[PDB]
Amino acid sequence: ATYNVKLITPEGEVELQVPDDVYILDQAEEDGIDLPYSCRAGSCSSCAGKVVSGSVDQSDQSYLDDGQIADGWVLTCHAYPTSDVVIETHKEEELT
Amino acid sequence: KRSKVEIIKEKSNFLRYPLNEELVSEAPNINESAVQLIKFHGSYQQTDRDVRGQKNYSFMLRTKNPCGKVPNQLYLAMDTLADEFGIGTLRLTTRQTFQLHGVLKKNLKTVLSTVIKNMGSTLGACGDLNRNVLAPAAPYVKKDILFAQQTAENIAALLTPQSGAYYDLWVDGEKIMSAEEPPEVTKARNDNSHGTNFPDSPEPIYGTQYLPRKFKVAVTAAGDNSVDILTNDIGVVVVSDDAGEPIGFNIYVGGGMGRTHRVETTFPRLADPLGYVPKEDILYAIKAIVVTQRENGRRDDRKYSRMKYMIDRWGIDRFRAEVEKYYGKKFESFRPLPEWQFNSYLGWQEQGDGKLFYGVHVDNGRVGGQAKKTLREIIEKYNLDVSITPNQNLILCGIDQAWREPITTALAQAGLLEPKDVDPLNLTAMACPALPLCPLAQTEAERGILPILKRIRAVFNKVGIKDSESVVVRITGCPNGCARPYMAELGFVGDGPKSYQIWLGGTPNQSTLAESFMDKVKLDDIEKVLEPLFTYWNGTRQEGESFGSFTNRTGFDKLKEVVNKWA
Ligand code: SRM
Ligand code: SF4
Ligand code: FES
Ligand SMILES: [Mg+2]
Repeated sequence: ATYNVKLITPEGEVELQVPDDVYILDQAEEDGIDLPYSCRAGSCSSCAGKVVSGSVDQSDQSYLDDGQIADGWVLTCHAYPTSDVVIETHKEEELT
Repeated sequence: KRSKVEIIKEKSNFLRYPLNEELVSEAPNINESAVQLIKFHGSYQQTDRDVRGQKNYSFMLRTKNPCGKVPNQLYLAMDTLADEFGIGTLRLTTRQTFQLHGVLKKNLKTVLSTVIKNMGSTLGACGDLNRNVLAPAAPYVKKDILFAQQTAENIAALLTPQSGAYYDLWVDGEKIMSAEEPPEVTKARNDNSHGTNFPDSPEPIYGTQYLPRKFKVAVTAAGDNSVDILTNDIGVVVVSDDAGEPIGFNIYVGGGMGRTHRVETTFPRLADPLGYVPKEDILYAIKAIVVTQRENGRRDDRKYSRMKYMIDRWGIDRFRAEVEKYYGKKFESFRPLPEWQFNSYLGWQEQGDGKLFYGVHVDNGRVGGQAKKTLREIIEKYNLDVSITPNQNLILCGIDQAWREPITTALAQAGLLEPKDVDPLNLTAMACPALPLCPLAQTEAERGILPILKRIRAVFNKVGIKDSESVVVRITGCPNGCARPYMAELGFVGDGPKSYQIWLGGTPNQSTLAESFMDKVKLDDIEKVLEPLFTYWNGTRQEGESFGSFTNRTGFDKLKEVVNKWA
């Protein structure tokens, strides 16, 4: 399944199509869309975003606790879309 | 500001709590504090990343084996343990230790106590602690080789945690029989002449907070760079007299591989020559250096905690002066050394005492299947002690001449070949484990390197490069650098799901630091880069010039132009 992934960046709304077996960060970069990262292993806050609608499979991640995932935070390097999803990116500072 | 790990250390009662309670809970995993603490006891919780939508927890253990020396009894235990409690393999490492992957939490105590009780230890194999101390792996009886090895063993001993949490957790505080440490070590450890120690602490050297991060030392004899000395926090080199009698040591400081992609403030670094000390001083100088790091290394942000950063920030002269305050005297001038040479120690060689050794080439250090079974039969039948090399190889030590044929035969039946029968690219290649059990991996390394080597040989053939020719290829799944890819003639460093950052400029003797050449080269595309580089090397190198020397001489501008111009 491929989902509509709308990224709310400080620069604009970019809308991309991401497979449910492809990390959001990975697909974004493959298009030409510059997103923040460092470790790309779900172990930090570099790629942090907010889920504002839809769902993701980020069960590979390890940084965020259960409370923080319940609040809709996402590590975009380690997150598979499971629906159409809106994400506000560049939220590391907010977190953090 | 202090990192989360500093607080976990602070509140652990010298690495006991809450690891103690977590080890006995019904969960298959342990909590975040315990995850961090158990590293100090030489174990890492891991999950198998090949199984998705479900976390399969397991623990990896890593041994401590100064100089890579492994007694027969320990080898047999580790081999049995891998089959009974692990996933059937042993993993030889770039620091001369074993790792055993795949151990369930419920069996973890059984396995560490077995190691403890069969002449082994995993204490401080991980953690903010001194790591395995490297030395020449070859069992030569030559005086200065022997002296390198004894020196490495004393340093490991000097920097071993003293708090007792280790035996407390794993063998219920039992006394475990070990050979006595040389009086030299005890005496250096206890010296507080220069305010190095916390004499009221359960950890007189480490204190409550241990070190800011891992700390790595390598020891060698002049000329032998099997240890990749320049990548270490301390490099120690035996200096002899003309008659071969050790007189002192040259010391380098401040090397390290770890870096992070897009964080240009992190970088690999070569260790600087610091100075020379007479032989009796060595453990004093080493502590002085460790204490300087203990006291000054950053504890706010773990990316900048390694000693290489404080040396980059301070400069070597200010660093030296600080170290001398704890050594209580001045370093002498670093003494000139010969050129470094890489030594694999592979094949049939003489110890110098009438016996032979044989270096077993093992791709990636992975010992499994028939090869594992055959090595254990040989090692058991002949009661061999063994040694692990910093290139993830295994040396069979102490072999009678009359056993050469029977051993060679048994190894060949298992497909463990002599170097003449291995592609030279394999002999000098390394890869880290990466996927599936590394939590930090971005891509494959161990599981993809061998098809990459075959691809590189195919490029050589296509270009018309002879099959005896080679380059050092090292691959990691992420930029932490565990296979030391920043020293390679050709490094691939994982930087996306199937892409690598290519590094060039390392040399065959690991005397030079590679530089980032191109980013995000897709696995499928590697020949588009390689074929033109190796065409230009073959076409213009000087007679017998290695690819790394050629690289550094011609420079990146011309190299990128040759690559550009191919596409
Ligand atoms: C097994 C080994 C690679 C190999 O193929 O042999 C290894 C494998 C791991 N290394 Fe390493 N490192 C291994 C030597 C290296 C070396 C090479 C060396 O020491 O000469 C380096 C570069 C030198 C250096 O430290 O700069 C190295 C740099 C790291 C780093 C980055 C450290 C840093 O300060 O930036 C980490 C990550 C960390 O510590 O945060 C890391 C962490 C790891 C972990 C434990 C991942 C983790 O943190 O959970 C590895 C587990 C992989 C797995 O599934 O088994 N490993 N690691 C080598 C184990 C050596 C040992 O017995 O102690
Ligand atoms: S270099 Fe990265 S991927 Fe490889 S073992 Fe080390 S931490 Fe894991
Ligand atoms: S980049 Fe470190 S968590 Fe995604
Ligand atoms: Mg090898």
